[PDB]
Amino acid sequence: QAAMGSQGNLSAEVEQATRRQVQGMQSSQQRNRERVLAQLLGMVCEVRPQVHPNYRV
Amino acid sequence: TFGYVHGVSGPVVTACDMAGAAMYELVRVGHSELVGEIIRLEGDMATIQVYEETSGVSVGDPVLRTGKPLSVELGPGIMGAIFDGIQRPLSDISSQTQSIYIPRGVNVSALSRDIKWEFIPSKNLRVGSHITGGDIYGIVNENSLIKHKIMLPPRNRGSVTYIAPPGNYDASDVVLELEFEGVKEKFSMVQVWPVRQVRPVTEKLPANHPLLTGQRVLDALFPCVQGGTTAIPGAFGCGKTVISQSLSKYSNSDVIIYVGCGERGNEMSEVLRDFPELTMEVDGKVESIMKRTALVANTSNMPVAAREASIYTGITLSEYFRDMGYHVSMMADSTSRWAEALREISGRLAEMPADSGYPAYLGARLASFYERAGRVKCLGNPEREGSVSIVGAVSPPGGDFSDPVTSATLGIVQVFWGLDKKLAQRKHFPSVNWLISYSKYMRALDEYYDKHFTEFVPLRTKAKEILQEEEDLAEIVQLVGKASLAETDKITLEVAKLIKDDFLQQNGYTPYDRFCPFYKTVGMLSNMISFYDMARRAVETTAQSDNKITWSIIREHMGEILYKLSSMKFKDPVKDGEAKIKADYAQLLEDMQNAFRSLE
Amino acid sequence: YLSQPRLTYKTVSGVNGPLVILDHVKFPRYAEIVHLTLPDGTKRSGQVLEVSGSKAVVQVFEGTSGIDAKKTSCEFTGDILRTPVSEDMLGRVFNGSGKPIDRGPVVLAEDFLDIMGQPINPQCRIYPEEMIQTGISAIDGMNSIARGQKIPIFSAAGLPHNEIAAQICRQAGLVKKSEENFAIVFAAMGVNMETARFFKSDFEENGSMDNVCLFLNLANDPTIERIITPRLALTTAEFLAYQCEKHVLVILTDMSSYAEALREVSAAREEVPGRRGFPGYMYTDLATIYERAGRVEGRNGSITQIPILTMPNDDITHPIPDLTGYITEGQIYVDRQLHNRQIYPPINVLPSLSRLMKSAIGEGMTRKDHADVSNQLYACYAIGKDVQAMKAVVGEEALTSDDLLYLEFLQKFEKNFITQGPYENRTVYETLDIGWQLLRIFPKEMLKRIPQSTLSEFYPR
Repeated sequence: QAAMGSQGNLSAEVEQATRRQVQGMQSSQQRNRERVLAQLLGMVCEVRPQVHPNYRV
Repeated sequence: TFGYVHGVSGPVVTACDMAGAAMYELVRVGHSELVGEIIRLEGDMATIQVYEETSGVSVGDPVLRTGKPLSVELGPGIMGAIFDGIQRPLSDISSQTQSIYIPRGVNVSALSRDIKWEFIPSKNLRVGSHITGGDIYGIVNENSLIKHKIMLPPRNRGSVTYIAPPGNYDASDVVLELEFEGVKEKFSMVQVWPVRQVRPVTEKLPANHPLLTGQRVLDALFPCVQGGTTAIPGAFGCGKTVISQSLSKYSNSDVIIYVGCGERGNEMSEVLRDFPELTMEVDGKVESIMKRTALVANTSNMPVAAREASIYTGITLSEYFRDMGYHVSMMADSTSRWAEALREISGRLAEMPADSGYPAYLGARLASFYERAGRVKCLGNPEREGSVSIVGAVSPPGGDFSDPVTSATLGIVQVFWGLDKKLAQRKHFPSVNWLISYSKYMRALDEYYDKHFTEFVPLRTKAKEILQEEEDLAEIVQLVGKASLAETDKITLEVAKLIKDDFLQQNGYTPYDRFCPFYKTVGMLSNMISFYDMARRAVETTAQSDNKITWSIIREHMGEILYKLSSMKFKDPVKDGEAKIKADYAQLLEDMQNAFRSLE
Repeated sequence: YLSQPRLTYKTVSGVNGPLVILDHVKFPRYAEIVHLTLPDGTKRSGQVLEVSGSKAVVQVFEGTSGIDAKKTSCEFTGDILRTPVSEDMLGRVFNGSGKPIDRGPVVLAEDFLDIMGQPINPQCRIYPEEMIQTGISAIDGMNSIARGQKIPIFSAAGLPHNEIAAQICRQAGLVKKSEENFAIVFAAMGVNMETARFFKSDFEENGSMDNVCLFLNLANDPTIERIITPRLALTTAEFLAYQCEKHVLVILTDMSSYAEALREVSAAREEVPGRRGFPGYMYTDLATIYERAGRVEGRNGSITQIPILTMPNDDITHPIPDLTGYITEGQIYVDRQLHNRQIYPPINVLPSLSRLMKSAIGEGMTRKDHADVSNQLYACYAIGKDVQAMKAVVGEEALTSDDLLYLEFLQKFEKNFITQGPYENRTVYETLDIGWQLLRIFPKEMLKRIPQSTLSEFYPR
């Protein structure tokens, strides 16, 4: 019985910790996700035509 | 001038549009310009064995052609460096990349073109005098141990027009120039030489000098000549590579060349870590043995076909130093890996296997590879005298000795040594079988051994007789329980046990016996044979007349003496001068005599 | 960076066994990876093996089944197989192909590395000489395993090799005495799931699941992905060693299944056979699996391998044990006879051998009398076995005092030295003392493998 009580206590503690880290990760995301998706759009905009390197006629 | 890829299958690449082709002509393939060699041609098509793993070549890739076959570079700076199968100096790559990986097919020069070296002229050659190919004209000092010598390459002669004066010059700096018909042609200190072509010689010569062997065994029992051929087949576990290390470490030769065929980089790790530590002197100052050794590393992770090349480059290097007028002992490790690689290139090229899956021409190839050896007379006015010996290592497929490769190596070689699994299981280092092993050079060395030592034959004959008698009586005593045995049998088997556990057993890693000289070995064997003979005559006479000397009572009398005869190997010759050693041997001999007189 | 739109061809000109041929393929890329869309929609995968002209043979990882020459499609990547690596993968579980098993996500892959890897520069190698603390007397003292080495264990069916693996991964340490820990890596090779469950449970018993990179593969799964799994695990080990400065205890299991799968692939490809019908390049393949280990300059990390294997029919000359012995330095060879004698840990001490005594032991590391003690013990055990064989027929009456002494020494050796138990970690010093106590039965005279100085120094106690 004491073991299950302590297990509940520790589960609550680690749940609080995990929520704290979740807050940290979402803060890290919102820091620069806009610049990141801007970089993604800059990348996908390119086309760069190129024939196959060693094709010969 | 160029070709395009058509297909690939691991280490082989079929190509197209390559009508201008010749087998054994170097080539380059892909955007990584991996080096290769033509092996098959038909129509405009061809095939190339590639010396680098081929994940990264697709169809249609360029195929550049050159006009020269596989070749290597000879000159100063080679000594003390490490090379791979196709002659890349590992130090230069590690410096250039500053990384711990091999990039696929790097184009580095074999010999650095940025280090200057002092040069000495011939002192007897003047502008206008005539010279023939094979004549030394310059001396460069690679290090204090070896004075590199350069000679005019073959197929060259005529009267010189200019020689570089004494001074410091690099490889690019032209040094020599000759004309023979009216055409001037320059010559540098580096020599381009095809690998598959034998270097010409003047004439062949027999063996006269013994090749030094560190172990007491394989020197007083199964010796090898300085210039002969040896084989060391042995199953796994024994790790005969350590025997190869012992051979390279200590030897009366001048230059030692080790090559690797599909072993682990750890073997390299021991040898490279240890050789700088080891040091020895000959005529004065002491120098590390790394200055007198060259390495050709090739681990199994390397490409398959590269191994054949590696062996061929090894024999080429040893041949060049043979022309130098020296003695060079090489030991090649795991030739079975070469045989497997040849099997694999053939099987991928889809020929018809002859025996055990291996090709139909392994025997001739191995015979030709071993044939490049012997003691010969060089071709030059300074009239050098060169010599080369080979120590090939065989890896039985599972310890079975009926494999075709083992039979071929036995049929070609002159000296054969045996390794037994149970002896290595005994921790009986080294595991010489002394039953199937034989040599064919004792007769040639008899002249030397008589001229210089004047007593080895009775010792050898009696030792062989004792070993044969013990081998005969082993299973006999097993199957009769040592019950009805004469005293002669007991003395024979126990002295044989003494010879086995003292004279044959030799831990080459304990400091006091890392190396043993010939004089100490013959002293040991003299002491043992004298003990055996005196015991034999004593027991014979006493049994004949009365009061038979059984083994138990003589053993009680001489337990102390046989204990000293067992512990006498504890000498440490580096800490013990030869004079003191022979004095102690005479002292033990007279002790044994005194005890035998005390009995009778 | 590859800005090239992908391709897909439907020209399937045939199927034979686990192989598929694609005609009209444009500019094949050798050693490629392709994906296959079955008509019902199931996904499949493979790698291109051979290319010639406008044809491309391709082997399928999960096996040929249901493929239709007119309906299926195949699309081309243009790059060799590259696997996702990640340091956060520790504490996770995946199948052979790498997909999650525990309802975990697609791993966020710190880099993409070559599955085939790359060799290591020779000159960029440093020899390892640090002795590992295993806690087994038969290893520490006799066949001591050092860092940067790859000793396997030769075991047969029914032997307790799994418990030996458990002990060696649990009681790992350092003989030379900050904190230490070993990043376990393990991949199954089609073994029955009961052993997998036992290993999982023991790994929670260790209490460090956060350092357990685990992979799985069961017998019922397709056979041919077993060719891929160990290479992926080794790539992970490379990433965790030479990029994160960590020590990794890589361990495998059941290489016989790997050999069998490679054999089946080779038979499908009708290459030139060898001994017992095995492939010729099985040796080079095993070399690419094993020689990826050690430690290099500029890095404090290291790679240790324990690739335990099955040993059919208990035959030492069977090709797989032979070739594994050649490619490696050491061996253990757990014994069936000892396990039938009801003794644990049942490791035969004689056939075992370790080649790292040359630098792992000696003065300044453990002692100035380790090597001669071990040599004397080996010699005494071997001669004890020989006199036991002699006694098996001759009878005790005709023997001598030396024979009885050797038999008693053998009895003491087996009852005390080998008997170690399941959870009793023992130090090097205790094993040396135990060996000296065992050796004390013989008087000093007959000890022919000890120098005079050490014998005078240590024996009289």
